[PDB]
This record gives sequence, C-alpha cells and structure tokens, in this order.
Amino acid sequence: ATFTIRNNCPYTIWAAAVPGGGRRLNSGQTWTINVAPGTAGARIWPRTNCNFDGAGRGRCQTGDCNGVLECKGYGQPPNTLAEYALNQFQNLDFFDISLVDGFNVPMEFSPVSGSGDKCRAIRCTADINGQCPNELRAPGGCNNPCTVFKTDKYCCNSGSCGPTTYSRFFKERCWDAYSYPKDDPTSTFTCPSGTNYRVIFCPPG
Repeated sequence: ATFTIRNNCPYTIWAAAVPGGGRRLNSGQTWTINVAPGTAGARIWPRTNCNFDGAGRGRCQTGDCNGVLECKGYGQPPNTLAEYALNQFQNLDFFDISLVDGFNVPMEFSPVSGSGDKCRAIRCTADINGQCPNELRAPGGCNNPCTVFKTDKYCCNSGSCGPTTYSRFFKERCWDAYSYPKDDPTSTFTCPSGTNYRVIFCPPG
C-alpha cells in the first residue's frame, strides 16, 4: 500500500513513520512510502523542531523517537497520530486519527479514491494548540489528559472510563479523532485492503 505524506505547513516538519523511518520535509515537500500488505501496529506522525547531527542523531521538540531521524519505534507526546493496520479481518484496512497521545500539528488522513461508506477522509484541523487548556500545554503542543494526569479516569487502565471535560476539549474540535482510550465507535474508519492513502500536514480547507 502506498502512503503519500505531504507537508503543507509553512514550517519544516520531520515526518516519521513506523514502518518507514523518517524524513525532513521542508514546506511543500512530499515523502512517498510503500508498505507491505498485512502491516499492523503502524503509525505516521509529524515531528517539530528537530536537531539532528550527520549521524542522524539528536532531539525533536515533539514526537521524538528515541533521538533519531529514521524512527525505529514510536514517538513522544504530544504528537498527532495517523494509525493503521492493513489487510486485517475480512481483508479490511482499519485506520484512524488519534489524539490520545496529544496534538502537535493539524492533519488530514484519507484514502485515495475511497470505496465504502466508512472509507473516507479524516481531518483534525481545529486550532488545538491555540485553544489548549493551560494545564494541558506542553512544549510544541497540547497533551491528552492521560499523559498529564496519569489517572484511571483519563488513561482507562481498568477498562472502565468515559468522556471527560478534558477529552471533550479534543472531541468537540475534531469529532472524528480518538479523544480518549475508549473512543472506539465514532473514530475507526475502514477501507478494503489494496487501498492507498495520503497523510497531509496542515491540509488546506
């Protein structure tokens, strides 16, 4: 499956993908990756304000993946996440935007020419950074209350949680994204396997 990753932000984004690695994307640049069928536990996310050396080692302000350019694992919150698993049950792809690990940059995650009623574009473009509750603010973004407060109410460790005032901050601004760990019904999208995708940072309206 092809994922076309485009930076439409006026600032530089260091794209990250597991699988895929990572690439510096100046404003307007694209990174195209191809991923094997059956790829699961996958994400794509933006990183802001990275400083890497010639060996590709350093630090990003948001979404840092163990101090390297080409990610071999997940990143540090706050980071807006495109999550997916391909060719799963009934050969369906399942994909979502998640804010459970916070928000750093606005995003569209969409199938190319999508087939099926739930095979459609997902967008989170509200000014979440600007509107972020002060208690949720972090360098470069807005953390989910689970990251900040670390209690069962927000983190759902026991499996018995629900929407909160803080999760609703996210959900009311980006209704199609996961806002807390058990936000499953109104947030998982599906396409037939074989579908290709785009991820756009700072998408136009």
